Amino acid sequence: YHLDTTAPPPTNLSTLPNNTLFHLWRPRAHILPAEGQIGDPCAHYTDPSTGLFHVGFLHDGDGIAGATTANLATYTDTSDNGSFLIQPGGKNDPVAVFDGAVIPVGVNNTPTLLYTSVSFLPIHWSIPYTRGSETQSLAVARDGGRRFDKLDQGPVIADHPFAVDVTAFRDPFVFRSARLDVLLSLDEEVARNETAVQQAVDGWTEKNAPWYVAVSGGVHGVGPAQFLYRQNGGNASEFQYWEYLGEWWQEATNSSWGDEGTWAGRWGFNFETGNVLFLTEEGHDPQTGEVFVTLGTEGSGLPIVPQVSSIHDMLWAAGEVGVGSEQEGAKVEFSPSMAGFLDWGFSAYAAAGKVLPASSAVSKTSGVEVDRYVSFVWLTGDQYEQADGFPTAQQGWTGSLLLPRELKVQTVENVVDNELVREEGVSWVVGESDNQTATLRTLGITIARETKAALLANGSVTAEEDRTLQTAAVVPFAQSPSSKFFVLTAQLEFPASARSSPLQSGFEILASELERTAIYYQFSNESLVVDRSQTSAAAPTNPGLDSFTESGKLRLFDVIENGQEQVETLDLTVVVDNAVVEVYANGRFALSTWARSWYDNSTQIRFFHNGEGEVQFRNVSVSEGLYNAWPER
Repeated sequence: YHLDTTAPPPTNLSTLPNNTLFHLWRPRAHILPAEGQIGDPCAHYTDPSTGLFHVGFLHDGDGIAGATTANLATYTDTSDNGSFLIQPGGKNDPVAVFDGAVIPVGVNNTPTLLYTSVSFLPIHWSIPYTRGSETQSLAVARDGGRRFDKLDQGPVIADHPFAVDVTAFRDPFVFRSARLDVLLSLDEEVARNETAVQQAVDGWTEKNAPWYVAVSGGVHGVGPAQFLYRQNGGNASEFQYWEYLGEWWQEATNSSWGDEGTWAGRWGFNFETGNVLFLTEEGHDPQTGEVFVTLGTEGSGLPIVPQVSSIHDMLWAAGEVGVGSEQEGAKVEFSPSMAGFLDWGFSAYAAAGKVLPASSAVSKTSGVEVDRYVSFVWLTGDQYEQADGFPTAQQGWTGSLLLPRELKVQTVENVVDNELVREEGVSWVVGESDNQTATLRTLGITIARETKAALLANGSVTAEEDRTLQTAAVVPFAQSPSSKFFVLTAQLEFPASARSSPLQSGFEILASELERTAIYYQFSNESLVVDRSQTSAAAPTNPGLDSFTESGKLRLFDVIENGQEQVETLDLTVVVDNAVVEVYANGRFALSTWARSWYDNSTQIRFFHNGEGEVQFRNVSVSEGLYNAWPER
């Protein structure tokens, strides 16, 4: 048998020769290794010397591999044979190398990696923690960052907090903060009043501020948490000793944001890959930005099945930092005011981002004058290794990162101040209001501009005529793409009467007679849904190809656009990069998943409406082709 994707798939894909399915579902514009599997992205940094942006990710469970870009569009591997930067087998990491982050100017004034060095396995929140399993070690970049050499000494943080029964102690993330420096330098009482505090913040200078470190995990019998450290005594030149500032953020076991965990999953049993951001309405600022945190939480249904995390939520939260309460606890504490999802995809997790300086070679070329925060989300290829026999040897690779995303403070103006806005435990805060119309503030999520530009650069453009649907129907576009590489954009406008309706409106993509993937909005539970029940003709006999429904919550607010009140427009941008499908909505929503369609002919796109209520499609268009993200492979 020789692969022919115009003919029915074999009953069992797992019987095919290795690498047979290599190109079938592989993306062309996404970050992934030349072959093999990719894990958590990590260790990103803008090299001060060259201005180039370095990207990192775990690879084949045998270390951290890397790549570089000068425009945040195309990438180049640091080296061949896996492009590894650092691998296990040292004295601090005899068993494995986990996530880490980089300080651009560290030891010997060069990029310094602070990563989790592993000495014992297994490690899981649902079983006893082996003392010394995870420590934080140092490594220094060499040969242009094409390699990270471990410093010849033991870990700089050789143990978890004293006598604390941690569930996990890994994934160090480094950052600077004016608010934290101020809170820790001022008296405990002068740091009580925000007035005095804000004054010191104004004169704060980053150039010589100390580095903070957030380590993720939890505490057995108590709950997930983030452990905060900082260069000892706040000395920017101290890289050896890191004073522990306490559990700056913790939540009770498996508790969740809001009374019914509706908008931000659950805090779960353990916190992973914590990122600390300082956002503004334009980008990233450690002096004036609001505190935002992205993280993955590990969850489980009851009863618990030891060593299995059934749920992997990719969350985000915003809030404020204050000096600790009257206790012998953390010196500073993070208090969430709102929380949500960075990506609602089941397989989306372990986001690892970094500040991308306006001084970066990337930003100078594109002309960006402000500092940005770019986040890279992981899309596990095999349901976190819980897949029911996915044909891995046949594919020859596993997983991918999602498109680079710019994170900032997004505002939604002219929102009618009603129940929809006032709900408790939500993903937004009321910026201002007169009880009639308010401005909302939330986490903004968009494809990094350079990447979005590159995606449409040389693509053929085919627009569709505005259309309205009232009766149930599936209407094929006038001209569908003939490949599985395209960007679909569209705006859906709904009448107020649709909120209380069983309405479902959207599109069907990657479709033919034997396959289809449905993407639609639903008011019943205010969610964007990706129905993959009919996505792959090969899925029925290969359970390895997950087909369950994916979905995310997205509320469309009542707003005033032209003196008239209308239900907010649903602005979609679906990027299909072969099987990798990313659904973006209103600059504040993202849902990614795998759509492993089989036939070459399944490229049809159709308008979809279930006859419940009515929808108005406008500015619908398709850009086909995308682009090659790895020109030199």
